[PDB]
Amino acid sequence: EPGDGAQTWARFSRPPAPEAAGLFQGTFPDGFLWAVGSAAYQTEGGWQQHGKGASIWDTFTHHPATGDVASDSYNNVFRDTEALRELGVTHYRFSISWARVLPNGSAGVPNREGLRYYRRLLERLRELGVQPVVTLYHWDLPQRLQDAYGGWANRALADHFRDYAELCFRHFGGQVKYWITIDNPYVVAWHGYATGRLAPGIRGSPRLGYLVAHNLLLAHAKVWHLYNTSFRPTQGGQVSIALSSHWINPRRMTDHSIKECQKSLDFVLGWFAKPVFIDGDYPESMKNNLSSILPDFTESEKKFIKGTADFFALCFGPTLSFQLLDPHMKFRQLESPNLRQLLSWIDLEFNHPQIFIVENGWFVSGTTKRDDAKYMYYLKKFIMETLKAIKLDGVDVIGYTAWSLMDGFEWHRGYSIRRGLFYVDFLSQDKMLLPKSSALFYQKLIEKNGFPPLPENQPLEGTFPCDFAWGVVDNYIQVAAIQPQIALLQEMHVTHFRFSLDWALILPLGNQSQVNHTILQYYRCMASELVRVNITPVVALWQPMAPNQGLPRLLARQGAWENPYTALAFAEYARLCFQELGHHVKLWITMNEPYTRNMTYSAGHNLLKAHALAWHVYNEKFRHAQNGKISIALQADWIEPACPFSQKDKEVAERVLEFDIGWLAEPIFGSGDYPWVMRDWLNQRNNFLLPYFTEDEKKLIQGTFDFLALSHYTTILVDSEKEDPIKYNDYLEVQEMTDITWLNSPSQVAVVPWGLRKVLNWLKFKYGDLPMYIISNGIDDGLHAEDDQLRVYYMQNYINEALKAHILDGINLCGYFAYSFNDRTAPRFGLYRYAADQFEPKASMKHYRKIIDSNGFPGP
Repeated sequence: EPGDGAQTWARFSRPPAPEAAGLFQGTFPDGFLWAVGSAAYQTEGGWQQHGKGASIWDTFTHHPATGDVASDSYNNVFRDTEALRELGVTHYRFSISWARVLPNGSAGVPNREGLRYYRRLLERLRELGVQPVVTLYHWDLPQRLQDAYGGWANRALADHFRDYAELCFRHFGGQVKYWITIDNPYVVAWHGYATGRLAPGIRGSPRLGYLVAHNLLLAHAKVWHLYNTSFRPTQGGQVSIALSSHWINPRRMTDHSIKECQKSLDFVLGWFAKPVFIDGDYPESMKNNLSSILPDFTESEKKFIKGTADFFALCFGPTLSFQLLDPHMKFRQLESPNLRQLLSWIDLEFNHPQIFIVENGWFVSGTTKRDDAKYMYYLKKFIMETLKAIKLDGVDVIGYTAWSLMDGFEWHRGYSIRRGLFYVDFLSQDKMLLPKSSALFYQKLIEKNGFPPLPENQPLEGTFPCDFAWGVVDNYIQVAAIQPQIALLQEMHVTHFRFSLDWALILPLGNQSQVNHTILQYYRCMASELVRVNITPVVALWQPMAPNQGLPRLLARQGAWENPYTALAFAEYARLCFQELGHHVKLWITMNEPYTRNMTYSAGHNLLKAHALAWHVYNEKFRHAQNGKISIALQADWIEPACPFSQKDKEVAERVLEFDIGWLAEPIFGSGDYPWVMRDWLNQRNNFLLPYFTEDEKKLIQGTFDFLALSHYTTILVDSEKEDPIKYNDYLEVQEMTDITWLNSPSQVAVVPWGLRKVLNWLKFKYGDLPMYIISNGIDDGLHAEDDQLRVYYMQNYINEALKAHILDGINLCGYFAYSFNDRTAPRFGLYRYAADQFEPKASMKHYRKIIDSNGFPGP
């Protein structure tokens, strides 16, 4: 039944749960299928070899490189199988050219040489354990069937699609269980003819496009009704139709807007799917808007085409998603590359048929050849949304396919676009195939039957170690208002309430001659009261986000940090906080997470010297009088390699890390000098301005740390190869990118439960064993109807993974902290929303309450 598909937009406009939206678990059921796709003109190549016929794409290549110099795959059977053997995929998807055996204008003499290759390939796949998913038509047309017949506009070409089908089953035998008749009819019909961007035609009114699609639709009718009358008795496989569709989201979620969106699918998906599953008639939407330029069915052929399919085959990728697609049936609507909310629409619309995706993938630029980091994570979110569909949607998905096993030609963007699973160079006479990152991920996906629970992924029971530090973070506290915090902090069971002082406000001019003691006595009273209610707060001095970098106006216009003297200026302020506020503090932070990519190198040497002078003073003059521990807090956003099995990502992983974490840590934590990798990189590229450490200065920096205040907000990726000339750092040879399969914030801040684990272990390996902290970790709001969805997963899994280091590996911990307990001082980040000039506990507050009072998961 039709019309019922309008519910899928509202059904998936409100995600029932982030766990369903994330789906970090689950496995595919027994019998689920896997295959890898390829195109006829993308990879095969050659047009006189062994008797191959000419193609329309040959003419299109001359005047809009060429498919005559493709990756030499027409007679070798071990080149692709070697890629198949590594993949180990149970099925393989490809296409057969129309002109290979019948290039004549009347289906002339078949060429046995082309048959011998495909018989060889079919026999090879059986031995390895691979079965084919073949398509008899992939955007190709014979030349001699074009000039005489004048393109797909003529009806007689549908007859030529039938006799060729008579040999498709016979020549390839009965082994081929699955079949696709025509792939992506829409782009062949409209963009193939009307716009002329594709192989045939030079220009055409939309009048030709509707007729061409109509003839192609009957071509499906021609090929099915042959199968059930001549082949199925000696068979039992299924033949289906693949339709290319793109999801559409409403602009304003309006009844007429969703009607347009529902109508929009009908011009792309319902153009052929409507009369092949449900009733054999064209959609009523076209009959209204399109007056008479759309050909209509007759009564005899309406029944001839009704229900001519067994399962729905689906298409996605760069074919018509944010790519070649006519603006007219866009209906001024946005595009979204989603599978979970499109697979449901097909299941409800067409009376619940089985689904088998035939073409799906994404593309990378032509410059990248080794690390196709873009294609890996685009591919994985696709295999996410099928698992979300089978489990959380009830739609039966029988298999999945990955596009572009081998690189080829994109038919409109030239060779500037690469998509193959295995990269082949353009300067090789042998066209040797090499493994890629995507193939490695696909290698470790089938043998695991999906994404089964893992010891790291599966939560592990544990108990919190005693004397575990706690507290919330507010580094923008405004200096009358003491009571609301302590009342809220006491309910929070805080032990070390983390905050700062806003040093710029501490000293109006940066000198001790004058100072406003009103804000100085603010901290003394609040810290002492916190001790009465059992809080020993965390103190911070300097902040990275400030117009003047936290320095007064006088101290900001004269080399704010480049001045050698301003280190002494920070030194007097160090005594200022220690001489009065040091009695009620046990845990100290001086440089609260400086940003480590914009800050100048030359002034960076100053910052490392400032801590050394500051740490010595409190140690040799105040540590004995008042006991305490003083160390530093550094930005430690984990840099995970994009491909875990790629060595090049590993070396560049430290370079961004070392300039971020090691630049302000190696002089402090390590031997006392800069990391080796950052010293060589400056020397190798003949670019250097970073000063060295003198012998007297080296001993100052080293050893001035007691604890380690790791900061971890997210887990960003690293990429060595340049992808775009805008967001790839030439100086570091590092491309920043974020995995999008993760639960992403509305501000595009990812959540990674395992990201805290690796950085926790990594810092111990370089800097030895020491009492480590986690000083900064938090997430924003999200899903603005119940703001607990992203945070019920954030803090539950982050702290659980944090204890996994203690139980499994053995990295020592002493405290865990949460960021921005309120939203007034941190937009979008708050736990207590600032609504109606009041702070209220968002339901995740109980979630954070339970773990704190219970002190970890209650063990057996």
